[PDB]
Order: sequence, then structure tokens, then C-alpha cells
Amino acid sequence: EHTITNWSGTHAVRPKRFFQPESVEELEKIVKEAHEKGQKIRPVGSGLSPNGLAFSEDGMVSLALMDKVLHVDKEKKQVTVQAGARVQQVVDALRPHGLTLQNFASISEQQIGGFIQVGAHGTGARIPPVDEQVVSMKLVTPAKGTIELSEEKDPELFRLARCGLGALGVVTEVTLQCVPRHKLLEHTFVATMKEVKKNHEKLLRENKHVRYMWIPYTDTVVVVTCNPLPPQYSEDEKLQPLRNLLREAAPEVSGLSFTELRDALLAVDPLDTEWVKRVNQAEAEFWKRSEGYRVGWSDEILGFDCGGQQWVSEVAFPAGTLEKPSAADLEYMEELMRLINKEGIPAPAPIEQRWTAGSSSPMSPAYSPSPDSVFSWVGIIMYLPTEDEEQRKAITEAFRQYRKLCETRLWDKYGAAEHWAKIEVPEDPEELEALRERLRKRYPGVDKFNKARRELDPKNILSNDMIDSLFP
Ligand SMILES: Cc1cc2nc3c(=O)[nH]c(=O)nc-3n(C[C@H](O)[C@H](O)[C@H](O)COP(=O)(O)OP(=O)(O)OC[C@H]3O[C@@H](n4cnc5c(N)ncnc54)[C@H](O)[C@@H]3O)c2cc1C
Repeated sequence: EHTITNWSGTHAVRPKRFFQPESVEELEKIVKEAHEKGQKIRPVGSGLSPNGLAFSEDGMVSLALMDKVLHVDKEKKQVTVQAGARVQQVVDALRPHGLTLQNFASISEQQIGGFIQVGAHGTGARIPPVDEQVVSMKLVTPAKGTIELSEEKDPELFRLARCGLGALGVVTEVTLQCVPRHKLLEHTFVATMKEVKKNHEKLLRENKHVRYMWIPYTDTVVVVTCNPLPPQYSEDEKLQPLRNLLREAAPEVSGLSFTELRDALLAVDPLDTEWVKRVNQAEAEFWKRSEGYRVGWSDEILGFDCGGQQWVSEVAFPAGTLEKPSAADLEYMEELMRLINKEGIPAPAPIEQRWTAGSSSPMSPAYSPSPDSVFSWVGIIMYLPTEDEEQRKAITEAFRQYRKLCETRLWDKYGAAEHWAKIEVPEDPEELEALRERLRKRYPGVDKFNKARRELDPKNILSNDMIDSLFP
């Protein structure tokens, strides 16, 4: 009944103790007493991380009841919000103030604490991950009680703690640098690899938001651009290629959304590469029939409800600077498509490619000493289309092998770092040792992160098995 499960049902936990304080004073008392008794209190937001980063069998603390907007600074365009607020609640609260977030990370149901603590991101070559939106914060620490951090109050600890994986304190309050509320024009169109390469450098720098959806085993890339705003196909015709392909396989089809159609297609034979080729070809035809323009407020256009169950792996890797472009982002995709074909991986769509500016947070996968660094983020996916336990098991193993080939063939070469909400802990002790050392190479600040953990959480009450495994 009080099992906590993630979005895709890949991780679940029943914590022995579950705390949901209604005030800072109540939280301060929970942290002091947990510290005195040496009892685990892993901070949890919405609990939606694909890897169950927030999960603990021992103890979890939720700030969901502490979700108020405390202050809007009209002149500085800043909001101070309790960390238990969902992104959606902040968006709704900012609407009458004419403000919005600089960027979004797909789902509006995540909490502000969970959003910043993993270094979540959207797309936009000139826009950093969301940990860089943080101007100041308050943190309840086991060692020092409630502390305030900002560029003016212990900047070094601030830049660690704001992207701190819940390991440095319970965030109570965050001040975010907002931008004016604004409409975006979203353009969806298809291109080949060749057309993408031709326009790529200029497209990234001349469009506020650019995202590619690569369709494996096709030469279709779906390009989506969004910019501030100063033959039409029916839904039935857009879905026709997927509906026709599903009728061809041994079986109301007409009731299914696009995402339910892709799931029902993949469910036929999810690990058969020749079948996945046909599913991906049908999906490419859907996207060709989906070219066009939408207009909406930035939160509506940049936000997605998603909905499927899936395995995801996303890596950040450097792709030069605004002034000195790098080809590493297109070269990565070239090698990844070659790897999928060469190895016969039943890779469904999309392989999602996004861009951020660098972050000054040392634990950001997109950490850079340069503010105008550009990072490419590449997400691979396999869907879990049914609750069939044997099929889920087979796809889980296929995804592990798919990710492992990217890790061994590409990640070190490109300096790729895994998203903190998507990274899985290996069980093999040699692979775990190897990952711990890889994290020290990918993250210059790992030793300083552990130093801050010893300083703020000496009895290690904020860390779960995952944190202990990655950062011994
Ligand atoms: C369908 C889906 C789509 C996604 N799309 C994107 C995307 O586009 N871009 C992207 O970057 N990410 C994306 N994510 C990942 C998501 O942004 C992260 O998993 C995020 O951490 C979820 O927020 P949450 O409130 O569920 O956090 P949780 O999973 O509950 O917690 C995440 C981390 O925050 C810590 N934490 C939470 N609250 C506090 C607090 N008050 N104080 C201290 N630590 C705290 C936890 O200990 C944990 O380390 C997606 C996830 C899903 C399921």
C-alpha cells in the first residue's frame, strides 16, 4: 500500500519510516533526531527518477506538503519556492507574475528539489541545466542544521549542494532565476543525416531550442525547433502507417494513441531487429505526416506528459563552445547508428538528442569551467510495452547490453557522463570498482563532494546503497 514506485515500474521501495513534514521546524526536528539515532532519511521528491535514486528501505523524507511560493522578486525576475513544489505548481504560481522557468525537463510532476538535485535539463545550446537556475537555497544538514547557500554565501558548497543527489542536506527552499512568460513557435520537420549535417552548426546557434529524434534503421531525423513568438494530415492519416503495420501482425486498435500503437507494435516481437526495423519505418512515416507548427506558452511546448514504461540511458558530452563549434555531437550519432546496425541491436525510436550550455555545478554531467561550453545529451530507449514479466526481463537484459556497448565503445572516447536520475549501479564488484573510478574521471569534484558529505552528513544518514556504491 505504501510501496513507492517510479514512472516505469522498474524500481520500487517500501521504506520502514516515511516522513512528510508540514514545516521547516518539523523537518529540522526530524533531521536532528535521525542524526542522533543514526537512522536513514533519504530525501525524496515525486520519486520519479528512472533509477530510483531517492529510494531507501530504511527511511525517506518527503517535502510534498511544503510546496508554497514564498516570494516573487519582480525586479530580479526571481521566485523563492519551497522545494516540495512540483514544477507544474511553480508554473501555475508564476503565470500571474508574467514569469516562467528558463527551461523544463519534460515532466511537470517532478518536485523542484528532485529537479535541481540531479542536474535535470531541457534543450537549447545557450541554456544551462536547471541546477544553474538556482541563485540561492536553504539546506537542513545533519551536522550544521539549516544553512543558506548562494554565490555570496559559501559559493563552493552552494555549487556542490544545489546538484547534490540528496546527499548533502534536505533542500527546504530554492530561489530560481526566472525569465518572462512567453509563447514559443514549435516547428517539426524531417531531414536525412546529410541535411542535418549541412544545417547543424547554424541551426543550434539560430534557434532557442533544438531537439533531434533519431529513428534507428531509417534515414529520418525528426527536427523540433522552438523560438519566441512575436498538405494537412488527419490524426487517422498520421496513425495509418502504424495501424496498418499492427493489422499485419497476429492480433480496439482505433482507440490507441501514437505511444500505445508503438507499444502494441513492439510487444509483438520487441527483440527481433527485422521487426523493430519495420516498427521504426512506420514511426518515421508518422513523423513525416506530422511536419508543421504549434504555438503555446513555453511550459506547454517544452513539457511532455510522456506516459510509456521504458528503460532510458542519457549521457552529456562536450561539443565545443558557442564561438568554437565541435562536430563531436554528429560524430557520436554516426558512430552510435553504426554500432546499432553492426551489433543488430533491436533499438526502437527515438534516440533523443538535446543540447545545453555548461554548468558550474561540479556534479553536473555538463560541468564546464566555461559558461559558453555546449554539451550534447543523447538518450537511448527500449520500451516495456506490457506487464508480461518474462518479456520485461528479456528487454531489461537487452537494454543492459545496448547501454554496455555504448559505455565500452563511445562514452570514454567522447567524455560522456550519465544522467544521475538514469545511472544504474552494477552488481559485479569489478564493474562497480571500475564505475567508481570512471565517476572520479568524469566528475572533477567527486572528492570535494565526499568531503562535503563528511562535513554535512558525518553519520551518512542522507545516503542510500546507490550513493554508497557510487561514492564509497
Ligand atoms: C518520464 C520522465 C521524463 C523525464 N524527462 C527528463 C528530461 O527531459 N530531462 C532531464 O534532465 N530529466 C528528465 N527526467 C528525470 C527527472 O527530471 C529526474 O528523475 C528528477 O530527479 C525527478 O524529480 P523527482 O521530484 O521525482 O525526484 P526524485 O526521484 O524523488 O529525487 C531525485 C533526487 O533528488 C533528491 N531530492 C529530492 N527532493 C529533495 C530535497 N528536498 N532535498 C534534497 N534532495 C532531494 C533525491 O534524494 C534524489 O537524489 C525524466 C524522468 C521521467 C520519469
